[PDB]
Amino acid sequence: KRGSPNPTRAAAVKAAFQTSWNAYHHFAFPHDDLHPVSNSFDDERNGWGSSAIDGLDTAILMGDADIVNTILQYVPQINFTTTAVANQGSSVFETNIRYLGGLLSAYDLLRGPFSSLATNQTLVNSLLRQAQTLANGLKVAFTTPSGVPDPTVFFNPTVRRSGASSNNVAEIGSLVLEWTRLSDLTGNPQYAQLAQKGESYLLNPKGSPEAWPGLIGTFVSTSNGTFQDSSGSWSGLMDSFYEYLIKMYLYDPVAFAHYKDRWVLGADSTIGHLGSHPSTRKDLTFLSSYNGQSTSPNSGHLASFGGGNFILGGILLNEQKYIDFGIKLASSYFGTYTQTASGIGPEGFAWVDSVTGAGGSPPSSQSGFYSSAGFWVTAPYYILRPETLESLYYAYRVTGDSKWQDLAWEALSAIEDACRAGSAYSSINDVTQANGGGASDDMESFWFAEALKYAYLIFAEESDVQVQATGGNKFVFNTEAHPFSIRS
Ligand SMILES: *[C@@H]1O[C@H](CO)[C@@H](O)[C@H](O)[C@H]1NC(C)=O
Ligand SMILES: *[C@@H]1O[C@H](CO)[C@@H](O)[C@H](O)[C@H]1NC(C)=O
Ligand SMILES: *[C@@H]1O[C@H](CO)[C@@H](O)[C@H](O)[C@H]1NC(C)=O
Ligand SMILES: [Ca+2]
Repeated sequence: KRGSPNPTRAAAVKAAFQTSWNAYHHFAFPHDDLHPVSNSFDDERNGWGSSAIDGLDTAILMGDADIVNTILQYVPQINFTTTAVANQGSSVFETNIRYLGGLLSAYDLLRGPFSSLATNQTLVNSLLRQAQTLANGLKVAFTTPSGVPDPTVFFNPTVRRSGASSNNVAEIGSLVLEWTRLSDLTGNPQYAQLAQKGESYLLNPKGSPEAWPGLIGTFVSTSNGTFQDSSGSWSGLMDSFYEYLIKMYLYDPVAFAHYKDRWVLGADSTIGHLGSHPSTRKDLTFLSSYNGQSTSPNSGHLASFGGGNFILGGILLNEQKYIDFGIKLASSYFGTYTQTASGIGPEGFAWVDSVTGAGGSPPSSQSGFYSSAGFWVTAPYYILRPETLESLYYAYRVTGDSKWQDLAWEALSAIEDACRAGSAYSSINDVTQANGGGASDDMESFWFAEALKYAYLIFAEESDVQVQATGGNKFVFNTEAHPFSIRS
């Protein structure tokens, strides 16, 4: 059953985005996030207008001229040289992937194959200008003795480092894509130099021994860039590091060929050592976490992005093995969606390793559920994450099998039927509950940038943004689903 764009399906996703935007624009804008039930807002993203920037490119790919214009008019107004709140900490990582990524992807799209969605060239130019302004403040993060970025900085009263003594590999290794992109766009090499230097310490790990070739530790010293542990996983604190390794290779196969080699070691090592099968459902394959040569039968929604990453690597390297493994991953993680009462996957889940017998024991209430489902829930909530829709999307782009679109559709449908709340959509309390267990009154910006973006693209018409299975990709998605043009 060969696939093809599904207008009806794509329209539904576009409609969910429209609703979410209207509500956000009316009750929260220009604040960072909307609380759909109370109709209030928050500024978790330092009050720069997180949801507006994060959703900008999604609005461009959907052909939402009006929404695009609204945001473009706002960009020049943002003040990326300070924070409304004095002495307020700023996450180098979160700020980078959302703001810098969002501004750069919008810039690349509005100057590339989507330039029609914008007429005012001065507004388009603001995106890049504002990105450089932001980066000029964020760069203080690299003023550590080793060059390894400090995870937190401050802009108000002045630009300063938090002074942390260590950081995690995910936050250190998820800056290279957008900072290198910025240098290429501005002509100022400093940005790339800074990010790449901090990254260098992660490519030739010194200190704690690698659990396995390519599988590095989680925390790195800011004073000397050495590792102090041998633990890690494909989820929180490490996930996006492995992701950007292969993505940099897409951005420029020559300059970052070494990044590609570090990915292959990681990939091969997680396949031979992290792949785990639930004792009650051997046909399923999940990724365990690790510490030394020991692995733990636990995972969650964050690690579900893995499927798409292995697939991406298989495309860029013409290696079926990575594609097959990625397909299995996408499928297995979707099983945590399709088997709950709401049809939505849990935040955290666990199982019993079928080989080492490791892992706990299903809590009494989930005893029967584990027997047939192959996992039990440890963290029931869902906050509109996109990792699974992301992996399903890659699975479809590489196979062309409409079956994947059906799974994604089942995923989007389950999500809106339970997350539909107040003026738009919201995080839910209990996924193992048919109705979702009640909304927690929150609509994260990545709902706009990622979940709705991947859901739409899997049903949408062809374009340069779509990932090409037979190579020739001209774009690369950053960790927050913001596509950048490759070096060229
Ligand atoms: C941005 O904020 C800083 C500090 O409050 C201020 O000095 C500057 O004038 C502001 N810039 C704009 C464009 O208002
Ligand atoms: C947008 O383009 C118009 C041209 O019609 C220009 O007058 C305006 O200044 C631009 N936006 C801003 C305020 O930078
Ligand atoms: C590196 O710095 C850390 C502090 O973060 C310290 O514990 C460690 O001993 C240093 N390593 C060496 C040998 O320089
Ligand atoms: Ca991500």
